[PDB]
Amino acid sequence: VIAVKEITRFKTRTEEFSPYAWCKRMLENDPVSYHEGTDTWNVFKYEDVKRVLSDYKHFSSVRKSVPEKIQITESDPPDHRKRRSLLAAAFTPRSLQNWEPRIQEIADELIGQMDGGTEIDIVASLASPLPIIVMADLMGVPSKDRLLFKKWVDTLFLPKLKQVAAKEYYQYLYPIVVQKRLNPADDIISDLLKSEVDGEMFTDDEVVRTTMLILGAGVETTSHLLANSFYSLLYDDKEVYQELHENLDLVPQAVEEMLRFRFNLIKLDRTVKEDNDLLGVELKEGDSVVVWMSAANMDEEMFEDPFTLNIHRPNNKKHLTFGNGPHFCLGAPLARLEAKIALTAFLKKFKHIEAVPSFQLEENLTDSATGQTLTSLPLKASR
Ligand code: HEM
Repeated sequence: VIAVKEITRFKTRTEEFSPYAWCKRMLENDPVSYHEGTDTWNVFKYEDVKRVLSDYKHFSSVRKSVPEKIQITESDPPDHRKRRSLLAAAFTPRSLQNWEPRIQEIADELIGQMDGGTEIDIVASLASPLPIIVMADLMGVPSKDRLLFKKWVDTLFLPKLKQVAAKEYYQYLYPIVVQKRLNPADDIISDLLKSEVDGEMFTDDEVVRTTMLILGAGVETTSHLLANSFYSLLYDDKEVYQELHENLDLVPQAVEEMLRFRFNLIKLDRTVKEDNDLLGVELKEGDSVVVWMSAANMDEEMFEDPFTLNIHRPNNKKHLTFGNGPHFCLGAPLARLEAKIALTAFLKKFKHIEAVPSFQLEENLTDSATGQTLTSLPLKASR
């Protein structure tokens, strides 16, 4: 995969975490931008990004070791639609409905273990554990084996140790999969075993591997959102916290704004499949495209005062952090839900938060698939 850093040439981790300067420059000076080093055409404007992602005919997701029945992301029509549906049966609204109380409890539990005398590391205490545990419980891992699950997860999805983890994971999970085919429950594994689209169904092996792709998709990213939300409430605009506390009805909207403004730096790759000029330039088959959804989320043509955090900007929900078109994130309702709940619960308990002057950002960022991610975020909370 094309690495962010090669295109960006950022001196600091902090700048990759808060790239507002660069995004403005690219949006205004070089919106459709060839990068020789990576031989990559780089797309920044909302309208263009939106249209590249929607126009799969011309911008294919087929890449330039995984049973293609479960290769959803790296597939075009007509295959993609069927591969998506087999999974989507495990993420119905009903299931989100059902999952809320379970997710509620997991959150309460974790907020419980935070007091507010000592400094809290939100990352270790909430950002990382919540989605992992939620997946664990939502899939069908029993409560006691959670720590073992985290262990395989951290190893596999937080950047030979993995070889081991995979196998333990696989042989831990395969039995359970086999068990649940026989004795269904209300969970993802069970949902996925009953999934049938145009006759096709999942093999047990495919269900197991599907759970790995799910975790692959939805732990790093949700966790990044969470850590980042908190970073924002500490550093970006300190009034927001107090605003949210007094009116919890606003937390969803604030989540969209963290998705818009604070999920840096996310991109996607496509490959040109049929020659075209949709970006006002002729691209040819095999040309690689990279769309910078973080930048598009800061395009003034779409969002007013885009370089300011504003949770009341009425169109924040139109951000492209979850992509756009056929591949639009299947787990967005879940990620949104987890964050709503995680944030509400914490707001409901603590009244104020505060930064810690020792803590330096540079020292607590590492490379992730979505540009710099927080290793720890220490704060102090009251109540
Ligand atoms: C903040 C959290 C998340 C973000 C920012 C995020 C972002 C994205 C993005 C940008 C894509 C599009 C990839 C592409 O167009 O090639 C995507 C696809 C996907 N996401 Fe997520 N995602 C998140 C959470 C989740 C979760 C929690 C799950 C599952 C539990 C999930 C499952 C998927 C799947 C299955 C796809 C493939 C969709 C397809 O190709 O049909 N995501 N996500």
